[PDB]
Amino acid sequence: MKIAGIDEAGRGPVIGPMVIAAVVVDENSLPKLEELKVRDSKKLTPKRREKLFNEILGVLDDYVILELPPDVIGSREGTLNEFEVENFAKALNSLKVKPDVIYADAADVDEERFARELGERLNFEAEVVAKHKADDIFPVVSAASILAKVTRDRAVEKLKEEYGEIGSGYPSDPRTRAFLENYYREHGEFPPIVRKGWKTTQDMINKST
Repeated sequence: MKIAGIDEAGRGPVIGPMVIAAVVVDENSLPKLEELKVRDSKKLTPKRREKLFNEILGVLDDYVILELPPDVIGSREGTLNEFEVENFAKALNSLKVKPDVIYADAADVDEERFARELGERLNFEAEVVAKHKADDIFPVVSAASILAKVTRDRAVEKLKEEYGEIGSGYPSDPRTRAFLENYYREHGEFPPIVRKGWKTTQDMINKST
């Protein structure tokens, strides 16, 4: 069988793109992922993760990485379920090697619903197994988490070179609020890197509602 894993990176912050990676591995190659100890890579330095990233590509039958710019982030109703179900399926439907079983990270408190909704949006048939923070449970999902994290960290690093001190990207980060506030001050608008779903969603900065 062909097992696939899919996860995201950059869901919390409201600055920069969000990345969704989907990988596919033959069941007989699954072990190779654990031998690389992918599930325990969050502690690695960026360069060491960079190496792990390249190693992972060697065992996959196929994979897809989708870099979602902020201008398109916010296609849902409050709960970021619609946006992720829509894009997770998009990534999965883009694979050349169709998996039979797909393990997926579920942000929605109702894992079962997420798996079901995702499955009905596929252009192919496969069982879906969704779980909260699945990158710590399913090796295949962790592998995907890594391709996503590396891709996003590179994007962010690029953003810091262009705009400078942007903070962590969280609205609760004073440095990030300064960046946003100062930009709007000398531009009368928010920087293009701020996600659509927030600039209009309780953006309590220029609004101060």
